[PDB]
Amino acid sequence: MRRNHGRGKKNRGSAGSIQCDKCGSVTPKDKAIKRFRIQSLIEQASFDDLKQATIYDVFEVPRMGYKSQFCVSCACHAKIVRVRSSQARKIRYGFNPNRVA
Amino acid sequence: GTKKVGIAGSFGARYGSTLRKRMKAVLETQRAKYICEACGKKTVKREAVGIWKCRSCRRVFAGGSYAKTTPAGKIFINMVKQYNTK
Amino acid sequence: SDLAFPTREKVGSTYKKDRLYREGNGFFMYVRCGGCRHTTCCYSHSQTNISCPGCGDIILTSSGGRAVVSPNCEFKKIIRNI
Amino acid sequence: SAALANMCKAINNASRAGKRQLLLRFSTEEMRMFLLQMLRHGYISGFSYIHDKRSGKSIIDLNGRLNRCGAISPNYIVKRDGIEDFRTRLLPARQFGHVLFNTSKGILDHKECLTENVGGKILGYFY
Amino acid sequence: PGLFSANNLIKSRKAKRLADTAYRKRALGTKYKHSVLGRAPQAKAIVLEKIGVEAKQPNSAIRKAVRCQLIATGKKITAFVPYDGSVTYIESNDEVTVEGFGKKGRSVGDIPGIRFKVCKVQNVSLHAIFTGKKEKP
Amino acid sequence: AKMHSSGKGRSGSVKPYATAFPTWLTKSVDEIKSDVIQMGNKGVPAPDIGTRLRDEYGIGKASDVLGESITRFLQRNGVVPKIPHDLESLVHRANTLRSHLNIYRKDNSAKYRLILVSSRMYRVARYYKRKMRIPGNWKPKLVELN
RNA sequence: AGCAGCCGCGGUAAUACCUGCUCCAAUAGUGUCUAUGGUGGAUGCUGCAGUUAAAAUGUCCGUAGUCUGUGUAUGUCUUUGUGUGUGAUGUUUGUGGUUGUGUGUGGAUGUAGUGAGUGUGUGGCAGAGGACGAGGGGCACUGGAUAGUUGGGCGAGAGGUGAAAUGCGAAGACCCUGACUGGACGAGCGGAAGCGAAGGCUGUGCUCUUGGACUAAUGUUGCGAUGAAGGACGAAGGCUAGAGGAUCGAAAUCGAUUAGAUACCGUUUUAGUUCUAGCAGUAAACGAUGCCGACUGGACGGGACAGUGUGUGUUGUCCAUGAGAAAUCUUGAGUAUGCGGGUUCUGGGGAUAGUAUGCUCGCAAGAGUGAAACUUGAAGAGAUUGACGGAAGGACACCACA
Ligand SMILES: [Zn+2]
Ligand SMILES: [Zn+2]
Ligand SMILES: [Zn+2]
Repeated sequence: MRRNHGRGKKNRGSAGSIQCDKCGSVTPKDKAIKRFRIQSLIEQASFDDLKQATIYDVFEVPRMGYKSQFCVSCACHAKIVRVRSSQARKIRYGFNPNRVA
Repeated sequence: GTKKVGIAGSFGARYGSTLRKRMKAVLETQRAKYICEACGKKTVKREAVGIWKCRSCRRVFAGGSYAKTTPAGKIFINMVKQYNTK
Repeated sequence: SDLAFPTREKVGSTYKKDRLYREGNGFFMYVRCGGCRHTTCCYSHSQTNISCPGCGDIILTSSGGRAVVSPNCEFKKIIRNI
Repeated sequence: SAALANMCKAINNASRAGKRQLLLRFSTEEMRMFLLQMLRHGYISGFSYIHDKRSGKSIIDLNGRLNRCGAISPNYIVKRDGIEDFRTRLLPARQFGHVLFNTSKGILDHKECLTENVGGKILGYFY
Repeated sequence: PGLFSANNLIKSRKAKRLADTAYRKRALGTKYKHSVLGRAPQAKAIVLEKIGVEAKQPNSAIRKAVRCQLIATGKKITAFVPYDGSVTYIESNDEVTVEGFGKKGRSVGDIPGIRFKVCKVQNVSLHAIFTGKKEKP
Repeated sequence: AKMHSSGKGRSGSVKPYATAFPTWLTKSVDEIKSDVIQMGNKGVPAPDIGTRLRDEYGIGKASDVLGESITRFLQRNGVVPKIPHDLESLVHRANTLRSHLNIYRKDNSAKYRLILVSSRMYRVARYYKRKMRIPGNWKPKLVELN
């Protein structure tokens, strides 16, 4: 099916394992599906009422980053990842750390 | 000699094979000879339980029942010796 | 364009052991230390630290490749006589 | 004779790609006797070799006329009556090609060995 | 495969040959050990019982056979009586000559478990009684 | 194509074709010979002598000044070690592993190295016995494992 | 009822069974059962196959042997076949008979290769220099989360589920706070990045050990490749002794669900999970892919060293040529059935069966080696079009919603 054989591991024997965030099953770290997100600490449909409540003259709402980790059954079921066709299976998407802002 | 039984070959075929293996382990360390620390010669033997003595220079020291040092004596003799250096 | 006559730009970008005729990369040189005028013979990829006798210094140190001649010193590649 | 078989595979590779010259980084004495028998029969243009106090080097000039060359390992021993069976196994037709032997008179192909009453060890072939 | 390596090649190729089953029965000398008639091509027997066997599906039929006793070795066997209406010439305590089927010791067609075939009945050809050339015993 | 690994590196030296005799020598030829014969008496091994000639005297090939190789020159002057330097480095490496294993028993990494280091030393000894450089009954002198 | 080596025929519409005609092949002969050569490149010297069809061994070291480094051809003579190759010859022709010539195994004696160690230092090993690495053993410290003990606050539920039940809570739970104790683990950074023979290896600082690459006018001088027999290492679970005990959890046990669930889901509670010393010897121990040597197009990268506009050792992705049964392969699964570079192992239709029995090893649990009788016409690989999914999407519709 895949030339990966399903996981990003090259030229090493073993690679460490983790426990899935939803069911808790044991999986290699290079095979798990991993996602990163930055969420506002306060909901967006609440910003107006928070501008009259604040006592400080200048306030910044905080943001946190979260890394998640799931197994193949839990990501497929939750629709985090979907079935693709034979040729579209080969397309990888990245981040580009050299972007300007 | 004997293939598997060693110093436990004085017991014939009595007592069971698990119990003759406990006799063989403790009997090897009990009847061996050890190097003295003061004179440096290989002449330390056991007198009674916990009493080891050198046949030359006659010095006496205190140890285990069947072995010259015990596994929990080594652990605390180091701690006192690291505490003085540091 | 024959393989028996390569341009001399190519002969520079060839591995030392793949060259057509046997030829290495090392040579002997002259070094002058400082105010006082001595002159020592050294090797270009020396594995020892050298020091000038007059005005006791250290005029050559070893590295992983070519030996590093001190700042206020200058070398010259030896030529043999005929 | 490990150098003779290495040379024949590198020649088959270049003759198929359309090269004009071939440079190998090794050269032995009986590898040069095999090549001198292809030159006098018309199958290569010439060659030349260098002395470097390493394993040697050699440069072959190809022609456009070679169909194939090979080496036979191990070097079996053939009497003068068994020369003709090795010919029907290795050459495509009865009019061209040359099988070479190492006899007590040098290196000869299969037509000369019959006109001198000798046998020897087989080395290779080419057509 | 060097020129002085012929003892390594005879030792190696003799061992590979044993993986052939037909060759292995001959080389180890056990080709006639478990065989109900040994080295004979035909054999005589006396008839004990007269039974009927089902065909193996997808065929509907009942093939007529007999249970016998081999006069030469005292082994029991079953044999198949070929033609149409021919099982009724034989009786019990008759003598019969049986031979092979012709397929290396396997059964043929839809007949399960039978490896032999009645040929004569009291020294008269069974195929000739069916064509009318000879008379019943 | 290394002996005990799958390494395939090609680094190393390449000496010239047809060298000559050095003109830039500062000392004499007879004053240099009496020093190559001095360092051989202090027990300096022959690969380390050639590194002093190159770096401090300007001699790149000592077969052009001494008239022959380094260990044939020292032989005529009566300096012949008891064991050659190749073989005795290997006995010494196999003794420093044997005495580390006497304190740290669970070093399975060093126990595997001791096997390979020491089968390489019995192969080099078998060569010097075919060639009559050590006796036919030589045994290595080894620390004793416990 | 019968036929049919094999594929197959016969259920009132038999070109295949039984009977009659007609025709086909060979012919004084023509069928059947059994053994054997070819058929069979389906035993493979010539001349097979081993990623997925049967098949490369979990990993290194290593002796015998093979290969490499430093046993030949031919003239003359001689000694042995009853067979056979090939001429002649009208027993009326013929199988024949008679009759000319050649050939088969060892040995003796010449000639040719044939001349000999030298010099050089190409593979390997040993030593140098400055760098690089979650390679290993030991010692000393450190970080928070889970659980628990104990001071202060609060006053009725908390937990977990598709939804609940058993079970815990007014001797004050849960939640918030000040102090402590203990075992285990080392997040984020963390990747188609590095190291180790493989199994494997991520806190910090010390220490004893280790590897491959690179750089060079250092030493030596062929000291090498492969490898039945022998040896060491080897995930997790298990077993033997001691120590330890947070979390999770086989077995046991209740509560649900169900037609029934000795199961999936949950509650109470264990062996085990950790360390030291050993035994054992197995894995989808996988790239399901022996080791060494020669040669071969492009494009975009990474990691180490050295140089200066490049090189050597390694390694990831994508395109040709070529190969393949195809899927696919790109330092090989390429270099022609145009078939020979050196040297090993394993397979020979399915099932019985990795089973019996013997032997070697183990405390055991078991491991290693390893059949037959009897049965049977397929079992299998890769791909094509359909049908189906208690499969995923995109469009739609007042026999769908709003
Ligand atoms: Zn999950
Ligand atoms: Zn004393
Ligand atoms: Zn100075």
